[PDB]
This record gives sequence, structure tokens and C-alpha cells, in this order.
Amino acid sequence: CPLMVKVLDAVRGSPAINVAMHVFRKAADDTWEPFASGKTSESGELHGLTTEEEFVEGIYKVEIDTKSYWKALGISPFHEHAEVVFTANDSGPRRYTIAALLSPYSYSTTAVVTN
Amino acid sequence: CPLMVKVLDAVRGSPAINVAMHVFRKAADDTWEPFASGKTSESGELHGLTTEEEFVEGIYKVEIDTKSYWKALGISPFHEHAEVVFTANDSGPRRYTIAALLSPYSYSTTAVVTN
Amino acid sequence: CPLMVKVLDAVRGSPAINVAMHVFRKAADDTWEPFASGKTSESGELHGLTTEEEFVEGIYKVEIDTKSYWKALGISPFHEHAEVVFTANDSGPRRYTIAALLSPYSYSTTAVVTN
Amino acid sequence: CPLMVKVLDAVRGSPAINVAMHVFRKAADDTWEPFASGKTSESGELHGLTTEEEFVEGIYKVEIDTKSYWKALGISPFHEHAEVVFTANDSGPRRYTIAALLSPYSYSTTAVVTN
Ligand SMILES: Oc1ccc(Cl)cc1Cc1cc(Cl)ccc1O
Ligand SMILES: Oc1ccc(Cl)cc1Cc1cc(Cl)ccc1O
Ligand SMILES: [Ca+2]
Ligand SMILES: [Ca+2]
Repeated sequence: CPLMVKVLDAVRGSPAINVAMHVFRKAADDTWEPFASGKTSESGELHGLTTEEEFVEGIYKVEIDTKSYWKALGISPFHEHAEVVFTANDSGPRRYTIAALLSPYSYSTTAVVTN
Repeated sequence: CPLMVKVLDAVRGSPAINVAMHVFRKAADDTWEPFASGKTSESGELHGLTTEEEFVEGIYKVEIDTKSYWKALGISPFHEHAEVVFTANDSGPRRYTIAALLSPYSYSTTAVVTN
Repeated sequence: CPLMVKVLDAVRGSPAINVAMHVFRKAADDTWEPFASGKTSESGELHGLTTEEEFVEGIYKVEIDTKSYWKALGISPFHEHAEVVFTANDSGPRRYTIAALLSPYSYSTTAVVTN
Repeated sequence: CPLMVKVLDAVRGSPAINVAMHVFRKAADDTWEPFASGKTSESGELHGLTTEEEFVEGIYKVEIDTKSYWKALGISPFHEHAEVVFTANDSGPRRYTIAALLSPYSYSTTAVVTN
């Protein structure tokens, strides 16, 4: 599993469950092409987005639909979504964990990259 | 000044100086129309981006060129840029400050909305 | 003003107003000697804590009463307080800003050290 | 395992390995009594600090020795340590994960609390 995402809720102190996200990859004509999508599980994790063979070098974008998450809790948040954009596998295959910590008016994102 | 940006550097504990950013407004065709841009000052701040008359309700994207900032310091970063996408809504008088705290493999962004 | 504190609220996207804090300096017997205190202003800031003459090298602790802040808003928090412990070292002229970003189950703290 | 700690390094995008920490519990005479200690593993995690029977209601403090971590990497950081203080098990037994994301001049801490 070369690309995993983990989402936490800073207001409830819990994993952020059922958060939708879409992954895009920048194509040669400079447009974002759909690559994968899913929702976080009861542990706030989304696994199995791609495989090592499919996850080639490129620029990738992960859009995390945080607005729908907060709205379903009755909160009207600041951000439309959290956006994480990065170059992947530029120096060979790696495993990427993208983490996001969510509050209504603030979020953080970090990456753990292992070889 | 209805919209200001502040950028900080969590590695050196200083304002992030000379950071370039563009602001976009979402159009009817779901494309990003460039709206404003600048570089942060010696205090890590960017003012004068828009006016009250021009800053109408809509979805806005602030794209912060964090990769060039870290490259200038000789540090290999994870993200291509830091992206802040938000819905601007007229709920009374409101001035927006977007803050971003930068590390090579992590960033946080917060909004302070005051009257 | 060699030492200032700024406190923000990540749930409401506003300065954290009326937050109490104490500052301690570590003594020779490893006890915490109270040094200064105050409450944050309408801008979420606390100034005037110390002077250059008094703010000597040493280890300092800023203890921010975040629990009472969330309790006043009717929100059950995780932390008893937010604690910032740091070594102050004379490396040229230096003014310290301690920032803290608060959520019910999470906090971040940053230092901006400038000349 | 009712108390686990996870530490990440925001500069290298990796778990923070070999980070020491000490856990204290506030005694009836208002002093901090030693409770448990350990170092994070190759995955940045510290497990097996306590058991459900030993981990009674009380106020607990986790001191994470971040200064020694950065110093061993050649960085001179701002903070002496990261301090997390909280009331545990006030409404019955819970499982606590304390997470810390570290940069030289900034850190965040979050708690995931499950039943
Ligand atoms: O608005 C201000 C003003 C001064 C400072 Cl120093 C930090 C912030 C915001 C901020 C604080 C923290 Cl603790 C983390 C990330 C942030 O953007
Ligand atoms: O990956 C995990 C798994 C469990 C937990 Cl509890 C926190 C993180 C990362 C994290 C920590 C902090 Cl302190 C802030 C934002 C984060 O994504
Ligand atoms: Ca309206
Ligand atoms: Ca000295």
C-alpha cells in the first residue's frame, strides 16, 4: 500500500469517519486527471487507493472534502476542502502516508514518506 | 483591507519572507480566475490584495509557493505549494486573515475572521 | 516588549479573548517561580509581561489556562492547560512572540524570534 | 493498551525515533509523582506504558524530550520539551493516544480518546 490517508477530528478527539476524498494526477497537457477516490473508515483511514505499479512518478493532488464533514456535524467551516499537492516517486518508489488534522477554521497536513 | 495573509517558518522560527502567492476566484465554468498576487514582506505578511467592493461572496483559492521558499534555503520540501480554498460569505462586516505555518513536510493553515 | 503571547481559537476562527496565563522562570532548586501573568486582550494578545533588563537567559514556562476558556464556551476540553517551556538565550537582539492555536482536543504552539 | 504516544518529525517527514518521555501523575499532596517512561520505537510509537488497572482517574503529565531529539540532529530548537497535561478516566476507563508533530520552533499535540 503505497498511498494511505489518515484524518483526525481536533474538536471531538476522534478519527474523522466517512470523509470523502479524490486523488488527481497531473497529465502531460497540464490538466488534473482523476486517479482514485474513497472515504475514510471507522479509524479515519483510507487504504487501497492504488498499487505500486499504477502509482508512477508525477504530481498528485489529494482533495479532502472537509466542508461536507463539518456540515454533517452542524458546523459551518471556513475551508471548502483540504488540498495536498506533491511530487511522488521522483527518486524511486516510496510509501506515502498523508495525515490531516481538522478543525472548523484550521487544518494541518503532514506526510510520512518511507523507503 | 478585507484579506491579508501571514506566513511563518517553523524551522527557523521567523516570518517567511519573499514567499510568492496567487489568489484565484472560482468562475461559473469551475475554472480558477487569477484575482491577485504578491510576495510576503519582511514581516511575513501580504496586504493590499483586494478591496471591500471587489471581494464579493464566492469561492477563493490562495496558492502559496512554498516549494520555491524551501528550495531557496537548500531544504527539500514535500508539497508543491500550500493551498487554501475557502468560501467567502457576507455575514456582517468581516476582515479575513489567512495564516500559514510552514515546515518542509507539513503545513498548517488557519483563518481569523473578525469585525 | 521582549515577550508577547498571541492566542487563537481554531473552532470559531477568532482571537481567544480573556485567556489567563502565568509565566514562570526555573529556579536553582528546579522549582517554577512565578514571573508574570495576565489575560489576553480583544485581539487575543498579551503584552507588557516583562522588560529587557528582567528577561535574562534561563528556562521559562508559559502556562495557558485553556480549560477555563473552553468551559466558558460550553465545550469539554482535553487538556488541563497549554504549556510552553523554552530556553531563552542571548543571541543578539531578540524579541519573542509565542503563539498558540487552540482546539478542544488539540493545540499547536509556535515561536517567532526576530530582531 | 490504554495510553499510547506517537511522535512525528515535520522536517524529515518521518516518525521521530528514540524520543524519550516521562509520564507523571498528580498526587494528593499536589506534587507530580513518576508514573511511567520510555522511548519511541522505529515507528515513532511508545506502547505498554501502563495497564487498565494501574491507570486510574487522575491528572497526568506527559513530558516529551524534544530538545534532545533535535540536538542529536544538529538543530538547536526553541522548546525544552513538549508538555501534555490532562485529566484521564474521569467518566470511566478510556484508551488515549497522544500524538505530537514536531518542528524546531513549533509543535502540535492532539489526543484521540476512544471507548
Ligand atoms: O496569527 C498568528 C500570529 C502570530 C503567530 Cl507567531 C502565529 C499566528 C498563527 C499561527 C499560530 C500557530 Cl501556534 C500555528 C500556526 C499559525 O498560523
Ligand atoms: O498519523 C497520526 C495518527 C494518529 C494520531 Cl493521534 C495523529 C497522527 C498525525 C498527526 C499528529 C498531530 Cl499532533 C497533528 C496532525 C497529525 O496528522
Ligand atoms: Ca449571504
Ligand atoms: Ca549566551
